[PDB]
Amino acid sequence: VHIPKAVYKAVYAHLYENASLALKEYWRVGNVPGITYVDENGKLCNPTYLHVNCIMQSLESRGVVKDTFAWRHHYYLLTEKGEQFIRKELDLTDDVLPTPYSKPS
Amino acid sequence: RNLGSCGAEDLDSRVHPSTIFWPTEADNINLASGMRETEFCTHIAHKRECRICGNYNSVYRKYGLFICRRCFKENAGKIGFVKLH
Amino acid sequence: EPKKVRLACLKYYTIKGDTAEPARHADRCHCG
Amino acid sequence: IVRRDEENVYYSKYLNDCIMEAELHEFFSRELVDAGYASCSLCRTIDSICVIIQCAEPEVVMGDNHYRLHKIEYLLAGRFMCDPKNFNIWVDKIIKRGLSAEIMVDNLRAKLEEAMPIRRAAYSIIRTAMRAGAAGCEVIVAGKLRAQRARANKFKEGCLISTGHPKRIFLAEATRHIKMRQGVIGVKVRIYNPNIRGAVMPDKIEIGA
Amino acid sequence: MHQKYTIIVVGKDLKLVERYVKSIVKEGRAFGISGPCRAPVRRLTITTRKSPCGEGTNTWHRFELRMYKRTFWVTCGGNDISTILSKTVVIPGIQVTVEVEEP
RNA sequence: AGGUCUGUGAUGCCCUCAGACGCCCUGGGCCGCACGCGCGCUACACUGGCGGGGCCAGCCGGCGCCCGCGAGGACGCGCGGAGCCCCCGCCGUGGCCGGGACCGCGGGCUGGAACGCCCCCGCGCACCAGGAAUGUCUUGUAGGCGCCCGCCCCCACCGCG
RNA sequence: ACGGAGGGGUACCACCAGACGUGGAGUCUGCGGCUCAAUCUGACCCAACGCGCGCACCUCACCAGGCCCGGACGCGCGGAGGACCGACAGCCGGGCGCGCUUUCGCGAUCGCGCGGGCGGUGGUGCAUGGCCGCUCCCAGCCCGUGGCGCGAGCCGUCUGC
Repeated sequence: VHIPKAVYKAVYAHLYENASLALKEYWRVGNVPGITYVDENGKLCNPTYLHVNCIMQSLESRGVVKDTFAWRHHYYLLTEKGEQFIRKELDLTDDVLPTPYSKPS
Repeated sequence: RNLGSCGAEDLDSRVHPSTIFWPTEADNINLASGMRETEFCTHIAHKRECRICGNYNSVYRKYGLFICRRCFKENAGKIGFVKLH
Repeated sequence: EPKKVRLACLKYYTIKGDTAEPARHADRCHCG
Repeated sequence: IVRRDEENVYYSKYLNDCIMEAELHEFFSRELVDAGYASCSLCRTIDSICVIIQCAEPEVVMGDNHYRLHKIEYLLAGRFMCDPKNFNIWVDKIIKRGLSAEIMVDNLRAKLEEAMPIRRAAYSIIRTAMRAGAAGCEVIVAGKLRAQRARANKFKEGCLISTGHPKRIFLAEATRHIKMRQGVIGVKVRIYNPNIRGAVMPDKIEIGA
Repeated sequence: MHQKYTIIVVGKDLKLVERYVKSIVKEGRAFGISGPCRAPVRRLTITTRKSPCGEGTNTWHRFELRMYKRTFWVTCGGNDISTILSKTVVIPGIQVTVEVEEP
């Protein structure tokens, strides 16, 4: 619950770069192998499931992203509003766009 | 309690260093990397569960599925299993 | 359920910015 | 003469991708209902992944500038630990929708959630199927339609076979669940087409004079 | 130049696996490849109770999965690194029939 | 109104909802026993028990060297099939070498932790073909003999074959 | 639908002719009762009783005790002249800065009231879907035109082989 700002920025940046978040329905103690950050820790460290789950819950409840549970994985996707929000925190400007807008190829 | 310590004869008898043979069952990497944190989930044990419905009872580990039996007759056709003979 | 103690001008350790300390048992800020 | 522990690598490498296929099918069926998603097929290539979808109208899911689809590709890269840009998705379209039960049942659920009467909707589906070319179609609705006591009524038209191996080909069945105010309403469908793919049913004899 | 190569094929349906074969062998007559070694069939078996609960007579389901395997390793010197791709393209790619190659 | 809300991000209506029926930890129980019965296992012995030897299956399948009576253990490599049965002998109608329940020292394995499971010595319960009642079965069938998988950290008198 | 009514047929979940058993002993296991703090429950003729795929921890619901909020999201109020959260040492506590006696640390990730959530092996299977079992180890069921009846209905769909 005492989530550092670095985790917030890392999550948001991964969101923007892949416009997505294929997360797991997990509640024990563990580390996400994808998103990673290097701050205070001094090296690119993973975050813990509890923090990210709380953050994404807040995001969804706020309408920024929407989910689509299937088996045991959460699949989130961000909307136009979310794009118009994430852009603000990461010091972005309107012109910059997410990567999938362009061709994956 | 970071400065406490006991008689060495009481410290040669600690447990075997070779960690533990009780790791959780993780199907993929997405699960994990490996105050209350001191004891939130220290009870480390297998928790293998249906990768569909997340249930710890009646899980077919055979062939590395990890699929409950009730959560299996539905998807058998999709997977490829067919009911003949 | 111990409750905090009010914060105040404990920096007056020095009469006039003599830069002294940057107490019971000698403990470090946090660990020891 | 040979070691059975090596070929088990290939065998376990063909089981994993089958399970990968089905999870995708569930995900699609739960998401791409507006595009009339029918089914999914996958050609595991050593270079990448190529996925061939079956939707009634891909242009919807295809998305302006292919934005939605490209968003989707990146997403599945995270879950399957595959590098994005190697998860190319190809869309395909269906023409004889009346020949497919899944599309019609999705349409039926859509109608029903509007509070549209059950009889009119079911018979619309049925005349649709017979217009597209069909030798039969049966429909069902079970639940708490009106009163607390629950009973089921079924509609139909022409013959439908429900026995043998032929039921594993010429007979396509489908079902869904509907969550309404009173409670779960259950609907299921089946269409019989003996002339699909130019396959001849047995116990059938033609003679020329 | 010469490398001694092997081709693996796997599948769950007998028709495609018997159709991929004809195409590949017809395509490789020149390079010197020869027919397959049909391997023992791998039988996956599962018996499950037909009910989600214990009731009535005890009736069982019997699911199975057959996996078929054909192995051409007769390219070897007859085919160089580049020429292998010549053979893996003219064939009619099928949506489900993993084919692995290894010298 | 057969069973299943205790399989599920299947679910309507009620009740729980910060001293929580939420989630996590430490112990215990689900195995507790004067008693009635349902599916099985082992036996009541000479058409047999014991000791030595010879020898053939299929679903399918992993082995060498050295310690230790054995169970097991330390090393290192990829390689592989049993009971009944047959032959030679001991016993010689005795609740006896039939039967191995129960119990007393000991040596090991699993595991974070034996209450769990194996091996050795000793002890050696009923049981002499089972009343009223009752079940299954027509060719590779009944019956007899053993062998693999399921769940499983160890454990099969169970079940599918 | 039924008949201790008649006439034709049929099947080792019926019998004839036979075989192998069970019910008798000890034991494995499940089931009712008794017990306990708890011995968590479902199912009761065929159509419940080695069945709901192996209970030392988990599984786990039950018993005796203890940490955490993991209270999303909007309105009013307060908050950095400091919202919330941790720790050395010593006691008490099974143990943990759980709690008690001081005294250091971190910093808005918020807190309080109001609305509103999430979650729950909590109840109703006599409110439901789906899935199974049984009727059924059967041989039966219905359509268009036409005809007979005011009509419920009948013929078609067979008092023959």
